[PDB]
Amino acid sequence: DAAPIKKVSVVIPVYNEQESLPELIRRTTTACESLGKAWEILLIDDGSSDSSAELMVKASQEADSHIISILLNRNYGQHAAIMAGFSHVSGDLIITLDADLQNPPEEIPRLVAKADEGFDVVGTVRQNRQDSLFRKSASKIINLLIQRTTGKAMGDYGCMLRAYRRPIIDTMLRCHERSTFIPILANIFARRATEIPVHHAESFMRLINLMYDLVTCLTTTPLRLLSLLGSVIAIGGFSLSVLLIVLRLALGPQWAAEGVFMLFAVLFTFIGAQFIGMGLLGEYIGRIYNDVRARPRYFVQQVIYPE
Amino acid sequence: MFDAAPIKKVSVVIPVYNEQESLPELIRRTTTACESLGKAWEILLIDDGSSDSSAELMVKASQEADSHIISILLNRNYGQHAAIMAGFSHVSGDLIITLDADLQNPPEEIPRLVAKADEGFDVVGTVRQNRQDSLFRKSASKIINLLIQRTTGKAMGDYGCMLRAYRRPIIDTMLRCHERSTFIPILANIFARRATEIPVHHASFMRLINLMYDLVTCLTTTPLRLLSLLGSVIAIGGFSLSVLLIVLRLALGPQWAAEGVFMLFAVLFTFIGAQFIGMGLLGEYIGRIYNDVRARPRYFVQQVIYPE
Amino acid sequence: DAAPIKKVSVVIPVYNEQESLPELIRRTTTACESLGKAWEILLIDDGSSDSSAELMVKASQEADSHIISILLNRNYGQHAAIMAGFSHVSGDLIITLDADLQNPPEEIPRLVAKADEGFDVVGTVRQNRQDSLFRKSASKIINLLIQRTTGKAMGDYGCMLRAYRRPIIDTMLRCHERSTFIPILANIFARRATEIPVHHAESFMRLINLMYDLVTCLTTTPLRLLSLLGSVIAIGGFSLSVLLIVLRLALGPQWAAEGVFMLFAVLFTFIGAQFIGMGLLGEYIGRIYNDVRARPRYFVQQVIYPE
Amino acid sequence: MFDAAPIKKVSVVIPVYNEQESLPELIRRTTTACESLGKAWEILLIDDGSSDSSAELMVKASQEADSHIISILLNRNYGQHAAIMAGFSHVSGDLIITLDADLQNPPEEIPRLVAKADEGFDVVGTVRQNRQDSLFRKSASKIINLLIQRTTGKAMGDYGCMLRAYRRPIIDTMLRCHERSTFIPILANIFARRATEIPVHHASFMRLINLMYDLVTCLTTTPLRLLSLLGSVIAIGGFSLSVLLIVLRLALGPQWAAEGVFMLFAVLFTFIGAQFIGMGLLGEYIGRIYNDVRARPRYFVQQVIYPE
Repeated sequence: DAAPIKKVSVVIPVYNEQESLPELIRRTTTACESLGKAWEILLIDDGSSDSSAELMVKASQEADSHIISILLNRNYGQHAAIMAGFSHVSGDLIITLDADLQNPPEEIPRLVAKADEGFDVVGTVRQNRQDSLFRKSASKIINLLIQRTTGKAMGDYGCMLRAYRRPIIDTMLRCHERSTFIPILANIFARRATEIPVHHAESFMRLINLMYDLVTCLTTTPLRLLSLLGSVIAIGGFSLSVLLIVLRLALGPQWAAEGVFMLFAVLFTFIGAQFIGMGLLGEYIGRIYNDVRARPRYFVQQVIYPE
Repeated sequence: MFDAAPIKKVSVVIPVYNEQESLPELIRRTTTACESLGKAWEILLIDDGSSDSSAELMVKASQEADSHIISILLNRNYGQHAAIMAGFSHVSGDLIITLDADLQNPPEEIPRLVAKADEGFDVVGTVRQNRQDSLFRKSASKIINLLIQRTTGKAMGDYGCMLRAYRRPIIDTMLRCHERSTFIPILANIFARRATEIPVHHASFMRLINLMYDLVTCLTTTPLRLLSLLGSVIAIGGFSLSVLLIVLRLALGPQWAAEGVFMLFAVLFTFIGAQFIGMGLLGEYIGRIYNDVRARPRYFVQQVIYPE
Repeated sequence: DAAPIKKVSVVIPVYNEQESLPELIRRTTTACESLGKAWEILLIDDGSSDSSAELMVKASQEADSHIISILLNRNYGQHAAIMAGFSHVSGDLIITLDADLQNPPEEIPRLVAKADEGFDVVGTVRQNRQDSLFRKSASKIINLLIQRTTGKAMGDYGCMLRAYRRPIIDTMLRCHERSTFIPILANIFARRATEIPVHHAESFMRLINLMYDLVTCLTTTPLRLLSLLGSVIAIGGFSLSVLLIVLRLALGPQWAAEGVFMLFAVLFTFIGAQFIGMGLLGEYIGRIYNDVRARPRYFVQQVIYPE
Repeated sequence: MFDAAPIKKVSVVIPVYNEQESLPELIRRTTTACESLGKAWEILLIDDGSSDSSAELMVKASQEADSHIISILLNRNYGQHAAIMAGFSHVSGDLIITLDADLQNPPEEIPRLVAKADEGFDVVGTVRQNRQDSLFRKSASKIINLLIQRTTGKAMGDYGCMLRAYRRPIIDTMLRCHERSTFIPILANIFARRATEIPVHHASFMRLINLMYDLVTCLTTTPLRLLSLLGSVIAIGGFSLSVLLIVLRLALGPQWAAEGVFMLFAVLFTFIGAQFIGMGLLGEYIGRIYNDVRARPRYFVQQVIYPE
């Protein structure tokens, strides 16, 4: 059971897209007109160096237009532009769309219908996605990680053609997390989420940076793993210490030498102590990071009090 | 302080996760025990996003005529702690009993807790007897008991079983704590005036390390303090020895093996001590931050008397 | 310029003082009556095991009495009892007093007069304090640390006979800091603070714990010192590494040996790297700790706009 | 984006701390420069808890007939940054100029900044020419310039002098940042659209380390990331070498010196790598916490156009 959707706000972050902006505006206008609802398109200029801002202003200033141009003084990123657009939306359902026509605007009605069934978040999965197998492995491993963390299974993450209900946008704006990935945050705050299949027209350090960013946004489990591996390495260090100095010194004084072995067996327990301390610091940092975000402890779905 | 309020209603909180195999037997036994109590009772079954037909059984049990069962369905799995907290958020009785859903703790022990809660105890835990296990696990349980005794003061031995009784003020105070992934019995013992235990008869190493890491955050906010002391002596000797071998002895003190090797030893130990002191300072500041962010309530006011 | 003081609330944390409550209540009642203002005494029972709670209740239930008894279900500490009392005060000026008659209640009027001059906080310094010289060393070093940190010079800290204005109490209750020492917090939030001299009737691990607690509450300077000393130790480690293996290897191969010197000069640079990393973590932790507390950046005392 | 607003009022912010020796000359020179500007002007003198008679001089200057001086007195010392922020909280002009109170930067350079701010620059910094110092200090200044160029993008060379010009929107955005003990020019460059510098002619190693530690928090939130990579290689080799010396070679591979010594060597670098990776993970989580707690504004909206 969900409130009926009366207005759709399309948020499009624009950055140096002067050659695609007219076609995007025309296609998005046609798609939104083919809805039978109040609609508006929020174009956000992320400090474009080209004539994108002039085209946005001309589109906004046209006769009987539904386009809102939000100009940022400089470049801030897709996330900051999308949140700036979220801060100015007025519709019941907010659709995030690519500005480079990778995701066709004609898929917009299909999302809206799916949002009418009572889904807070309606993601899209791109069919027949052709790319390197390494990115495919990354896609499946991040899918499994998000499924185990947030519960709601999310497939394609690079496609930001998504639908959110207004309460989800309001919660995300009022949330204590700032740099977190918006689809992940929506899945975290979603009551009911789903996905639909869509058809898409078209380094290595960046991939590792994205992996670290997503793992840190989702869970603190890696901190617990660090603590556990630190405990294990510390136990190994104490075992090597007792084995090397205490036993082999009693067995062979000359064999275990005078210089190198014994006091560095003593060194090995100090590295174990350092690992245990770092694990305790990690535990406390994880608790702090969980508490500051103040994500909901649970969502009750239905309570069935008897007669 | 002013004695204890009489117990009029008992709320049983049972977190359920994929327990369709034993759910009917659990419901029947818990209903029989609560009917034998002789007070108003209710059973809060919480579905923690079960994949099986547990939710359907809970709905059928709640919808049955003249039933005292409340079904709380969660959209997905959040864990036993989150399900128990969700159940706490919906209780209405004076005494709240947490019970296992896998029939490890027999529901027929419920009256014995309630009678103990009638003596004026805020928390009534259970300790399992005839528990056969490794002596190592028993030693671990005993040392955890001793640590919690030293920390919270209240006498509370066994934490393996979650069959426990809390008074409504303790539950209300715990609900005001927005800590995520805490340990419920420790939090109860923090705000409890008089806690006790009763004996019950029930039917790896990485786990112990995980439990120790979980409990250490709940018990104290600054373990690394001790490490700083352990660092300081390693620094002081690491300095006191170092100069003593050269600053006193240049040409008279090459000694039998090597003075340079023992300088490597001493300066390395001094660096180890400095590293320990740094970790202690980091821990101090992190503990302060954690205590401020946790925002746990500082006290529980029992009664305020205003003059006429 | 300050608002006039019309009501005085005395907050007295009580813990196992059943032999002191009658005399303390009588003397505090006489002192508060000798004021010509509305007064009230908040006695807080910190889970006393003796008959203290019964005496507090009898005092509160007497004819035309001004005593409020706040009973805590168990022991929580002097700080928690004082904050519980602060949560229930109603007067303009709040006076914290010892329950064991160490600070005579007859000093209460002298504080109130000093609070009438327009001071937010009026502390007391104990004269002719006879004790071990080591406590004197601790007293002066903590005085200098508090003076350099909070600006307002504060002497005796063990004497909690203090006066606070109601806005200071409200700010302390609404503050984000929880376990901080109350006189230090009052000096931090005070606009104008002062001290008056008073006459008082009468291990080692605890002292170092209190030193660590006060240093951590006041400043993050020790974190910067840790970073600086870590940088210095790291530079020393790199210097020792280059000196011991790189140079002495080329000078004497047999003299500098094979096992113990070379590889472990290589160890020394990793020790320095660990120190630098720990210092950088400390810098970020200090920034977090400063930002979460959200202490005021400045207090403007007077603005003198021209004609 | 839509060109730049005209400049109608200039506010000069001067943090004062025990500067009674040069305060009258500074006031006279700044008044002359601002009168020569040809716009509405005001001088905000901020007394940062001076122990000398600086406050009395500022009060006399503010109380003088037909004076454009605003005296803001602070009860105690809070630092130059807090005094400058307090001055920012009271400005009313379109362009805000921060100026040294010790006459290191001549006030006669004020018009040259304003004219540059008339070309449409949000931030107009100053770089000092004919600056004679150690080549080491010059290299430090240049590498800091390069790091800030790579981080914030805006071209901003010299940060030693605080003689700078900011547009009112930049000051307003900076006031919405509740960060404590940040670096003001870096924060301005973060929100600035077009920043520039002009040349001016002005009249230890622990310091450099302190400045680097101060700037590293403002520039990035996760330096330790790189250390984690440096750890990972030390781990992988620390593993790859270790087994290769024994798991391949038991009796054929004692080798010339010692296989056990090289085992201690290899497992030691394995532990060092693990420690680096742990410090990297701690840094990642601490950086996330710091970024969330800082709550810096994510963007500055320049104009919103609504359709008719």
